[PDB]
Amino acid sequence: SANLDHTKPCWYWDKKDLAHTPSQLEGLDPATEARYRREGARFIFDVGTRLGLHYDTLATGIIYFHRFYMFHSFKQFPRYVTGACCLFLAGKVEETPKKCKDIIKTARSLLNDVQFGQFGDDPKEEVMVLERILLQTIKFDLQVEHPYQFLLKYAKQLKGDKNKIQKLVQMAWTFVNDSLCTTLSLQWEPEIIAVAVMYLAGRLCKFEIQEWTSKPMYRRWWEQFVQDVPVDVLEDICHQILDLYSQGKQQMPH
Repeated sequence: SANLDHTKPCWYWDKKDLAHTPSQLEGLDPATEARYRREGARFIFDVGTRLGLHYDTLATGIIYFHRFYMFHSFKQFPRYVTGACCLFLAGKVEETPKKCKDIIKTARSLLNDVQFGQFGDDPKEEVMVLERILLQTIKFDLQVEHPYQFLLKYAKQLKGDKNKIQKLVQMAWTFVNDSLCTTLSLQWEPEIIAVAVMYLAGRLCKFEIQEWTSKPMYRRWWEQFVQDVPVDVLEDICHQILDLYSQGKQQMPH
């Protein structure tokens, strides 16, 4: 959904297209969709963290969840059951598997009765059934890359005060986690999110990253890592992350 049909294993949409998700087409308010996405993401993060899963596994589950709701509505598919299913699938793909049973017990421990009521009378079965729909929906395209690897690789190429750079990376890593609550992973490649979270940390701390480039350059510092990315794109990404800290966002893109 969002735009055409044929931009599905091109897994990227303009923010504009995000006004046309299945849920919005069915009448759901943009702010409510945004909240359901943040709630589902944080649920996958919390469940996965309780199960001790590696951060790349939590991120893969969240990317599957965001892609799922480009083709189906929150009206039909309760968000926490999708979250559980996406984490279950991601643990298999990333070779850190967990029993469905254990994901369910963990969900029960973190959700109140009304939230856990989404799982119905047979929670394990609801998740196992949904996995088939999930796999078809994400076109069995299971391998995903996240911004964290690129944040580390690019920061390693910065030459300057080790303590300012360390701080930049710690702040930027928090911003990558935060970005997983938004639809940013459906808008830009993970290399561009990594440069944007470094750009955001630099702006917040008044750090001149341009001064840490290993050789002097005419063009914008990030042009050594990604090609033809205008500053306006980095600023858009920044604003969408900072929205999470300004109240509780609920700005579902358009």
